[PDB]
Amino acid sequence: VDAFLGTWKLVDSKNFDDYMKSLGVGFATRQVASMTKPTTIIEKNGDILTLKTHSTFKNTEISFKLGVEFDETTADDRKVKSIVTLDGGKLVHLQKWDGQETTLVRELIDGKLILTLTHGTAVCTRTYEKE
Ligand SMILES: CCCCCCCC/C=C\CCCCCCCC(=O)O
Repeated sequence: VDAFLGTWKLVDSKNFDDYMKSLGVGFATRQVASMTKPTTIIEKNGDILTLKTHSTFKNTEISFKLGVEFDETTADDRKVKSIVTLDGGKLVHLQKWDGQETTLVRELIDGKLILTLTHGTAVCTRTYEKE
C-alpha cells in the first residue's frame, strides 16, 4: 500500500461522461463534473486507510480496512456495499447495490496513479500526478 499514499491531482480524463451516464447521473451534474479537477488524498493509520476526494463541487471521505466490507454513500448519492483489496499490486474497490456492480481500480505506472472505472460497457480512465 505504501506507494499509493500521498496527495494526487487530476491531469487527464477519458470517457468520464459515458461512465456517469451509465450510472444515471443527470445532465446538469455531468456538465460540472467534466470541468472539475479533483485532489485525492490517501493516508494510513495502522491498518486503517482514509481516502479523501476534494473539489470545488463535491467532497467525499471514506475510511476502511482492506478486505472488510463497509457501507458507503457515493458522490452521486448511491448507497452501496464496498470492499477494497490489493490484487497484483493494484488497489481494487468494488461497489455493489441493487444487483449491480462497479469497480474503481488504481494502479501506479511510471510514477502516475491511473484510475480505471468500469460500469456496464463504459470504461473511464483518469490520470493523477503526485503533488
Ligand atoms: C468528489 C469529486 C467528484 C466530482 C464530480 C462527481 C459528481 C458525481 C458523478 C459521478 C460520481 C462517480 C463516482 C466517483 C468518481 C470519482 C472520480 C475520481 O475520483 O476522479
